[PDB]
Amino acid sequence: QRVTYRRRLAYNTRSNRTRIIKTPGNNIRYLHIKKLGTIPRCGDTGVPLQGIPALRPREFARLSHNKKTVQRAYGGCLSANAVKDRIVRAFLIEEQKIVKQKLKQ
Amino acid sequence: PRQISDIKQFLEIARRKDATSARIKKNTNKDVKFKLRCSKYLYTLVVADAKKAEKLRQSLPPDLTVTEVG
Amino acid sequence: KILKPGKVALITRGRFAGKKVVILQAIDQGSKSHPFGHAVVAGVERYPLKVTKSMGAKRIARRSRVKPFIKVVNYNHLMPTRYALELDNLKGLITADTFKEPTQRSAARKTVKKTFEEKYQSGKSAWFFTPLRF
Amino acid sequence: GDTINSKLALTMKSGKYVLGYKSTLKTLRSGKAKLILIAANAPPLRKSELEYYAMLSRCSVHHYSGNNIDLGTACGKLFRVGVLAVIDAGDSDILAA
RNA sequence: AAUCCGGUUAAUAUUCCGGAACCAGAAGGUGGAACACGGCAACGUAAAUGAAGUUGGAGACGUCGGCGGGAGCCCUGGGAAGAGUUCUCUUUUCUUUUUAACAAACCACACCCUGAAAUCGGUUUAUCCGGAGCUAGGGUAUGGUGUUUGGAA
Repeated sequence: QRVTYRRRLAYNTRSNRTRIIKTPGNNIRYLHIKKLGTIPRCGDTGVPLQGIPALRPREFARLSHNKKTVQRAYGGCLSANAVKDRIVRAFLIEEQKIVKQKLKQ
Repeated sequence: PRQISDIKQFLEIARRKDATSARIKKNTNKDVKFKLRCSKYLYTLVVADAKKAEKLRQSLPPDLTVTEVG
Repeated sequence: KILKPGKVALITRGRFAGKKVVILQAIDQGSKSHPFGHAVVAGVERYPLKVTKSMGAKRIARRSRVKPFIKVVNYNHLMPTRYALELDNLKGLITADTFKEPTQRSAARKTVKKTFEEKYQSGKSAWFFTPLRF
Repeated sequence: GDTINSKLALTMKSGKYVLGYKSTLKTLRSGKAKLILIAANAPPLRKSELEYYAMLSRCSVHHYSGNNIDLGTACGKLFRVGVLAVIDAGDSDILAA
């Protein structure tokens, strides 16, 4: 059969997103399902992170710290390649810093 | 609703003061479904043997309200 | 020849990423459980804090306390460095039995932590003891 | 220049060489890499990474004028090579050059 | 930030009823937890101190095309119930045959480890990947998914 919106809001938009169900009473209805979550992304290079769920921030607040972080330095905010990039940079330019300071002294 | 498989834990949820009522269901496959109503979750236990169905029934504390086939 | 016992290196990945460790033993020849250039190295998971004279003795000891961690790392995953620390205690104390037995591993970690604390008190290997910012 | 390219071709034809970054890093760690060539178009981070390992392992480092494609064409392979190492020069005398 | 199913009225239903869940805030009690560990690693756990200060991400986003998946509708076989047809042939014709939110476990695009490739290999419907590591093997994570159950007959 033919269904109607559950809410009083017509005009299917970015927030008026619906899904068909078959009820236990053999009736077809809409459930206004919500916008899907997106995994947070890397600030260093932009690739989305790995190992953490795709959610909206409000149900991020319900997650646990260990479901949230990646157990490493700069984790949860930088990716594996990003944290690799920081540490190799950290090493090579202090090598460069110490060699030039030996040159000047 | 949580599905509980370990018998003893279902006993210890029943002994917990949060438990209010338990339901006994007889299915067509001769499985009995012990459905314990708790505050947040409905814990269900499916035991296949009819006699473990019975020695479970009175091992439930008498204060808890058991209910026949719902 | 670049990898020898007592050579200080840095870890590139894992939980202890960007951490300075000392190569206790080299197994570059390979092993059944470790079929690569795995080297057992003990590093510091919590670098010692800045000790203040005005601070109490207990606070200074807590700040100087270093929690070590001994683990195997790949040659590719390890970054060699110029500095080297010839720790007598952290030389040959790591073996297959130490890695397998948990109690032996805990005892080895405690011994390594004690050696690191003694080195910090003596003021040796300052570069290795000081954490490196990324 | 041209003599270096000719020596590199002779080394690739006779001696042992690894035209790969991971292979060169392994050779540098083992200390068997006498000489290494780094493409000009290679990223500065990778170039410095190879330079630090070369200095630690006491290995000669030469910066090729051409890019990765030019280095691959000089090596004769069908794919561009950003870095290469020559463990043995064979008949070539590129170790001195 | 957060609700679904069934029923109820002459007139109200995601609001009332019965059942089953979710979110936010607030304090405590009991038990377990001890400035924690195990995995070389892609990580993981019931816990796994964080005063100030510093920092980033999600939220936070255009348009077209193809591909594959799912859900509902449509088509359809076997079976079951009811109704129509009949001397004849028709195991016929028509109607009905349902499983919500919410939970639990299990369960492949990206990454890593071993590996070091050309004899160039893998490989998209639509030739891209690779000396910035190939094929292969083994893991890692987002797991609408369905694989069963709860709800729930």
